[PDB]
Amino acid sequence: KPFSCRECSKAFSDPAACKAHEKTHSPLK
Ligand SMILES: [Zn+2]
Repeated sequence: KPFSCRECSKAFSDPAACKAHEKTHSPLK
């Protein structure tokens, strides 16, 4: 996993999965 959510320790292997996960820790709306 080159992409790991530091906040909630949820790592991903998809750069976009982590990107969508980024947008859920930082709400777009
Ligand atoms: Zn997270």
